[PDB]
Formats: sequence, C-alpha cells, structure tokens
Amino acid sequence: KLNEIRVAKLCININPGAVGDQVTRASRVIEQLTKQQAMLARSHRTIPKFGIRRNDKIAAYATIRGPKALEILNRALQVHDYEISGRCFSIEGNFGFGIKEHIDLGLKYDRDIGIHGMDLYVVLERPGNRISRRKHCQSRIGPNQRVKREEAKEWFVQKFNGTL
Amino acid sequence: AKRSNTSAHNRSHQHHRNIHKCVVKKLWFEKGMNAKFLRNARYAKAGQNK
Amino acid sequence: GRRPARCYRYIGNKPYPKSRFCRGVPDPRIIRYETGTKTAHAKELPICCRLILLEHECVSSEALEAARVSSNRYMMKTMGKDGYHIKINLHPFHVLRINKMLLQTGMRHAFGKPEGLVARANYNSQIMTIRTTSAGLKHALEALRRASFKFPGHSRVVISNKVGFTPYTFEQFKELQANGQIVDCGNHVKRVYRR
Amino acid sequence: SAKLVKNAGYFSRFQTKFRRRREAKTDYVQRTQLIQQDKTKYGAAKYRLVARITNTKVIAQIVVAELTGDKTVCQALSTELPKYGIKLGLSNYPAAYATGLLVARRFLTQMKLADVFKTEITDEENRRPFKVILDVGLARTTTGAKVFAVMKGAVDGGLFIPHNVQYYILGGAVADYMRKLKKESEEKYNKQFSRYVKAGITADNLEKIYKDAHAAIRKNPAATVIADKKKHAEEMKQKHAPKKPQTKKLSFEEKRKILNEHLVAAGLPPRK
Amino acid sequence: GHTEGLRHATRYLFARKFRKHGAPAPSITLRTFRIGDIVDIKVNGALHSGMPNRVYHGATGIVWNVSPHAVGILVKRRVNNHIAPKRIYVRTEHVFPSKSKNDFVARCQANLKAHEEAKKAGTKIALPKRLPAQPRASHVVKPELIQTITDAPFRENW
RNA sequence: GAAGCGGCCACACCCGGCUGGCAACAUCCAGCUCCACUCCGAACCUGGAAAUUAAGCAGUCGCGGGCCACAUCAGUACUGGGCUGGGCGACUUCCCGGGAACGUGCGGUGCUUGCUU
RNA sequence: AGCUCAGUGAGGACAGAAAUCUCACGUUGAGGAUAAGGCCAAAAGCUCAAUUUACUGUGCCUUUUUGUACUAGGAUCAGUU
RNA sequence: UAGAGGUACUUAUUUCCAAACUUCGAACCUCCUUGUUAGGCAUUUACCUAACUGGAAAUG
Repeated sequence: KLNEIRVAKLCININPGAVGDQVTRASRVIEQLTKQQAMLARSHRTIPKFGIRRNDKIAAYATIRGPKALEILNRALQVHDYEISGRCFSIEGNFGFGIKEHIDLGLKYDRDIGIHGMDLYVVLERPGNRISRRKHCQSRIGPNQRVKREEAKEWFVQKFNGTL
Repeated sequence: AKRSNTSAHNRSHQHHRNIHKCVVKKLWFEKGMNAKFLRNARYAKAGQNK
Repeated sequence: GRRPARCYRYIGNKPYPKSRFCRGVPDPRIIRYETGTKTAHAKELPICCRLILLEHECVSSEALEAARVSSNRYMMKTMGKDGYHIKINLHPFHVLRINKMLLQTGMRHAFGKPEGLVARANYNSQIMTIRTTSAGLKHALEALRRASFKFPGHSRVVISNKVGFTPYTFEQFKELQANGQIVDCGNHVKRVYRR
Repeated sequence: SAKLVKNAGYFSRFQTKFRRRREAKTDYVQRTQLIQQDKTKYGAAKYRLVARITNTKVIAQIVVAELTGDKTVCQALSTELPKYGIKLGLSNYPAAYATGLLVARRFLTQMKLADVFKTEITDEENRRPFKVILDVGLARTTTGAKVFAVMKGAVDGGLFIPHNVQYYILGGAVADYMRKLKKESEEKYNKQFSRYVKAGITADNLEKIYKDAHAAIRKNPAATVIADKKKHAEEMKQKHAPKKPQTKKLSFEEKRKILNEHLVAAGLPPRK
Repeated sequence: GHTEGLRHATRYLFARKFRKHGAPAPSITLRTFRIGDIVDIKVNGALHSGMPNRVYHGATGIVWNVSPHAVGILVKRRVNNHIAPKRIYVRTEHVFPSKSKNDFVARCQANLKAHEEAKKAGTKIALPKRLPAQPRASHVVKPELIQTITDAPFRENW
C-alpha cells in the first residue's frame, strides 16, 4: 500500500516565444484549463538573438496536484493514443511530452488569445517524500522508496494501458 | 645623498642597560568600568560610615 | 642570445615560478621529456640505468634538451628504436631574470625581466633515466656518458638494482608477483593493497 | 561521464554540522540568543518555556541552561489530561491551552508561590513575577498557532511571559467543524470524528468539558509523586522491551571467521 | 611598501583552524567571569564585533571590568624599554578562563590536606616541596636480552 | 527500550544491505474556520485517525569511502649551540642538545547530562 | 520571517552550445558596491514585508605612546525610537 | 611528465614543482603562574535576582 507509485504533480509551462501580451494571454490558457491563476516566469539573462531582456516576463507556468493532475494526463495522452518514447523517462522515473496545437487538451473557443503549445512534465513518487520537503526533522529518503527508471515504465503500462 | 634608512643593531643593548617593569597603582580603573556598577559602589560606602 | 651558465648556477633567491605575477615569460626549450618505446612494460624492459647529479645547483632547460638529443641519436644508431626507453626527471620551473643594461640607468630599479627557465636540482637527484633490456645495457651506459658532458658540475652514471622505474628490487618483484599482491597497469607496476 | 563529486578529497574536507542541526531539531542561532544573559548578572538562571508539538502529544516544559546540559524544573504533557477531564483530542488547540495551565500551576506549587500570581498579571511595592521566555523552536510563528495556545495557558496560569497581542478555547472551531460534516456529508463525520462518536462526546459537549478541565487543573495541579526514581527507571525497560531483541554485535573472532568464508569464494585468504 | 593597518599581516591569525568554521556553540555565551580572574585572549576569526588587536592574540591578562557582552582585560605589553600596562576591552567570545594558577592552587589545597591530616594522627610531619629532576640512586639491573650493535658495510640502494 | 530538552560536535558523516514497532516518534488521512501558497492544503497551518514499518528513526552487517587511535616510518628530513674541522666553491663530516611529515601496518565506528510513561 | 547558492547530471512542444519548466546530487568553489586577504549556509547570501539606530549628550579604550593628536574602530553609561 | 581503464572529458595512477598553494608540522622562540590558600561570621547598597538569612562589590 505504501509502495504504491502515484502522480505527485503535473507541472505545465508555456513559453510563447517573444515578449509582450502573448504572455498574459498564455496565463488565460493555463487559468481556464488548470483552474489556477498562473505564475509568471522572469528571465535571468539578456540574449539579443532570441529577443529577450534581463528582467522581463518570458513564460507562464503552474503546478497541479491531486485528482486534477491525474485527470489531465488521461485527456493529454489521448492526443498521442497513449504512446510516448522510451527515452522520455529521466533517471528518477519522471517523464514529459509535447502538445503543440493547443486546444487538444484543451477544448476551447479561441478569439483574443492565440493557440500556444504545452510542456507537460510528470513527477512519480512514493508516499514518504514528505521528509525531504519538511522543515522539522528533515532528512533523506531510502534507496527503496526512490523510484527507478525501469519501475516507472512498468507503472506507465499498468496505469494507462499504454505502449512505448 | 643616499644614506641609511634604519637600524636595530644595538636597540637590544640600550634597552637592557636599564626593561623596567612599570607597576600599576590599582587594578580598578574608575574612568572606565560600568557606571551602573560604580554608582552602586558609592552607595555601599556612603551608607556604611553613618 | 644567452649568458654563460656560470652566471645562473648557484641559488641566491627563493623559487620564482610562471604564474599570475611573473607574466612576461618565454616558454622552455623542452617539449618532449620522454622518447623510445613509451607504451612498453615493467616485465619487458627490466634493466635500468640512471644518471645521478652530485651537486646542489641549477640545471638549465637548454642543457636538458641537448642531453635528450645526444641520448636519442646514439640509441637510434646502435639498436634502432625498439628496446630502449629514455626519460628526463627534471622539469624547469624556476624563471631567471636579467638587468639588461645594453644613456643608462644601472642598478636603479634593478629588478629584471625573466630570461629563461631552469630546474633546481638537489644532491643525489636523478636527472635522466634509460630503461632497457639486458642486450642493450652496454649501449645505455655509453649514452649517459655522453649526456653527462652536457650538464654542469660532475655527475655519476649508475646501474640501478630496482626494476623499470618501479621502486622494487628483482628479489622483491618475484615475491610480490607470486604472492599476487602487485598488478600491471598499462605501464609501470600498480600495487594491490587488499582494501 | 563527468566529475564524481564525493571523492576522498570531498569527505576528508567535509565539516559536519553539529548534531541536532543534522537531526534538524534546534536552530542554534535562536538558542545562543535564548540562553544568553548579561555578564553583570553573572551566574543567574533565566527560565524558558519550551512548547514543542508532536502528533498526538503537546509537550511543554520549563528549562534552565547549564554547561553540562539543560535541566527541566517542571514538565507537563497532554496525555495527563484524561485525569482532569479531556479524554480525546490531545493535540487540539484547547488541549494545548490546558497543558499551558499545568506547566504554570505545577511550577508555582513547587516554588510554593501558589497564593501569589493566581490570575494574569498586566507597578511598585509589589513582588516582581517570573520572567519565562517562549522557546518556540522550528515551528513557524503565525497567528492562531498552537504554540501560542500553550503561551496563553501559561499567562492565565500565572507566569509573566512577555508579549504583544475566548473562542478556540473552550472547544469552539472544533465544535463548528463537527456540525458541517454532521449536517451535510454524514459519511465524512464517521471518518473525521470516529473516536468522538465512540465515547461519544458529541459536538455540544466540547464547550462544557473544557471549563471543568480548567477548574480541576487549578485545584489539584501536581501529580504522580513517585520515588525512588531509579527503581521506576528499571521497571520501564522490562515494561517496554521489544519482544524481539535487536541484533547484537558480532565479536572480533566470529567476524574474521565470516570474512574468510567469503574470501574462500573469491580466493586469496585469510588475514584481514 | 610596509603598511600600518589595523588587521595587517593577519592572514593566518584570524583563520579558523580546519573543520572548525561557523559560529561557536551556545555553551560559550553561558560562561561567566569576575574581577580579578586570569584569562587568556585568543580570537574567534568569525565574530567581528569587538575583536582585540592582532598583538594581543595568545596573551594572558587579568579581568578588571565586566560589562553586558564584554570584559575589560589588563594585559602587559612590552614597549621599547619598559613593560607598559594596557587596558583592553574585548568580547567574551575571544576570552577563556586561563589555567595558569591551577598548578599552584592544586598544591595549596594538597598541602592543607597533608598539614591537617598529620595533626589528626599526630604523630609528626614531613614537609613536602617541589624539586627539579634529580640524579638517581645506585641499584642493580639484570637484563636477559643483550644485542650487539655494529656498523654494517655501506651499500647505495638506488 | 522510546520521547521532548541538550553537552563534546564525523568513533556521530556519506553509499548500500538486513532485523524490529506494546506505548512513543513517524509516514499517513482530510480541508471548515485561525492563516498559506509572488500558482498549488506539496510546504506552512488546522482537524484527524483507517492501515502499515515500505521510508525516516532505532539496532546491526560490509577484506566499504572518510574520520579517530596506537605502532612503525626515523634517530631519517630539518634544526639550536661549538671547532685555526674539510672544501676553489657550492655545501658538508664531527662534538654537546631537540626532533617532524607523508606513507604503511594493525584496531575501532558514538560515550551519557536533567525530566517523562 | 522564509528559502538556498555556484555547478554537474539526466529529462521536457517549436528549443538549437544559451530562453522558461522538473527532479537528483550539491561544505559553499557563488554571492556579499570595489583592491587583495580573511569571514559566512534554517547566514553575513537571495527574496518578501514593515521601517529610519546612517539618532542625541559626556567620559573611556585600542592602532600609539621611542610620543600622546586627527582619521578609523571598539566596550559602556544616560536617553529616546 | 606519460601510459592504462571508462562514456575531448573522466576514474584511479605516475615523472616533478610553487615567495604572494596548504589537508600535516618541528627546532629556536614567546607569554602567564609558583605563598598566602581554603573558609566562617554581619553590617552597607538607590545595583542584580521571582524571592532573601542569596548574587556582585568593599568594609571589618
């Protein structure tokens, strides 16, 4: 029961590309979908090539927990027919995937806002990852509770009935 | 023009002709020390003689 | 050009390396320190033959490259790039200086610009080696006789007891190999400490 | 494959944090300014009310610092509160206040100053009160926290704790949250308040029980005067001894036996 | 280019040993001092408020003032000809109780232990005192391991 | 034996195995008020108690990394005095004193201050 | 009061050596106006919030007494925020 | 300096170094103590302590 893998969170971010009212529009893309008012990312560097200042709003991003994060993956992976690459998975057993052609997830009426593509990313963990997060009696989790890459792929086939 | 800048050859000789130990008069130094301590140390002495 | 090396033989200052502070330094005459069959073994070339210096003084970089070229060209002539392995065990890090002079302002602001690299030797420092087979031990001694006239002072040529460049005697080497304590790296001997 | 962080060169260089920084229980920047006293006061004690809240238990102490180590003068603990009235909810907000009254009134009856300092204090020709500081710890100091519940118990008990500041107090806010599950959801009332139903105290009773808890604490504060303490400490080892003993240390003889039997598989015996 | 700064030529004085960086333990602040007490000044390199000078590192003195965080220490610097007194103020985190007298105070109490207990039986007292390390009484020695040391023939070993 | 509070602050740290939960610590369950997320009850905060020792924690194991200790290393390196000692010099015998380091070998891997069931 | 940096490792629509997001290791190598050297990790760093102690008045101490000062710094007392 | 093992880097090694490198660390130096030390008693205080038949300090 407490060796169950679950979805800890599903962190979206949207970088439109280029500065201005594309970013505040991309907040409304998050807000209606996620039901959560979006955090606005600031840059760390001037890069003249991509059209970026040091202190300006690049992206929007938001962090989804509970049943809501599990719900969106069911609709999101149905774009790809429950299929992603095997090399999506990181060494901690966390994976992500692209949805260009926004509105797929995603149903909506575009008018003032444009369509904007999506960087989804999932975080698979056990129960007791409290202990790294907390203040009082903070410590490291065990080798056993740490999610391997190959166990995470077995979860993905078991959960969604998916294929690699 | 260019003569010597310094020397310490026979500093030691002169010092030892006489390193006299300058002795302190008393250990308390009432210019320093806490005023709040010394304030009370007056009222200890003043009350006693009466 | 150069000074005579009797100028810069004995050591009358602290050591003065190439760094942030020295700055305007020319690179040394040496590039290669090591020639012959470099990729060999302890077991393949057991016999070794050293050149030991019997003085406390500076050795120039120009001497060490003169000694390499005279060593190689004798060992190339006799046996012909197969057996031998030459190595040089000084690296010149000390930088020399000059007051220049070449009207003039002599002895005022006397500190001078670096002229060349040098190596500071110590009494019984080995400044060269030749590792080889028992066939060409004869040729190794005749090489290091010629290389000794390159160097300042006087300097003894010695056949070592110990194997290769390893610190192990021929008697000790069989006991450790047999014990299995020692192991072989690509080159030289790597001990096994059982930890 | 990139640089291995954690060489020998790392671990040889590595300074450790103290111990209770590693175990992550004390802030030592708090503690060094909690303890300190002016050198013109010399060897003088100042007391500090520790009030750390675990799950289930609300612990509360009064502590003096010394060079050997800290010394509790008096202690009180929310598993005592069944005796005075409060059977369940021993880390409630009103349970935290009730321990605050115990720590006050036990401490004052040990010092024999019970007739003085009855109520809160709020100034000359009068005996000065006990300075007792709050040690919070690593718990965060927000308003309506259970650390300052223990404080308000200690102030209303007797002790001058300095601060700048009766709902939540006689079981309110617990009692309202009972009604929201009882009225609407019903299923959730069985999850949330299982034990309460079992007694069953009910939503209404929470207000009543606490007032008579505060009566009984003020009347008969001190309890459980056991002696001698050595034979008490011996009984607790037997009483709470694991049924299964912990693995015990292999001696140096039998370690070298087991080392060699492993080395027989891979060769090159025996030694160490 | 000789400089007369406050913190000058103290690269290695105010360094913090090795694996003893950070703030000190809060047991240090709990310690107490009095007037007349012998104390040695050695510095915490971390704590910058209320240091001594570089010169009074490793320097014994006597306490004369005591103040909320800090102790007035009387210390005898050697000037040029003569040994001047110097009234320092310095914080308690650079100051420790010195064990200069603890040899002397051990003996006085050990003497009173002897001087009383001689009278308690009484009987009659032998007088103990300190004495430098003295040349030995005669005595007899049987060993039963006797090696024979000799110089070996020299061999180079390179 | 467990817990709050600590003292010296790695014999206590770091990687990886194994054996334990009567109470206790904890994971955990839930989100209404106190208040909390420059988004999120993840954290912080508050109210729980269904089931677990999988993790933390506790004890223990590894020809483990590191740390600590003793013995060798070594009367070596260096060094304070002395010579109308040697040596073109550079440096260095000897006489009266002091005396390392790295390395290797074997051992160890927290000892208990005051209160509580 | 809360948080941890530099960097390395793997990931992630357009995305590239460099944009924003995520987890893991991370003794401090980053950063702290600037020279160089110390010092610092639930901070002295970074972020957020409220603020004016960068305040008033006299002695004292250190650098430095084989030469007393000014500069700079330090421990207090008496106030007040 | 120069090979071997991994996926130009990197894990262990190796030849040989630093006045403005230090994880160890001498010799030679330097500073403090070595006669009065333990108490007990009760006056003084506007100071300190929650409190005084306490602390701190000086008077006997």
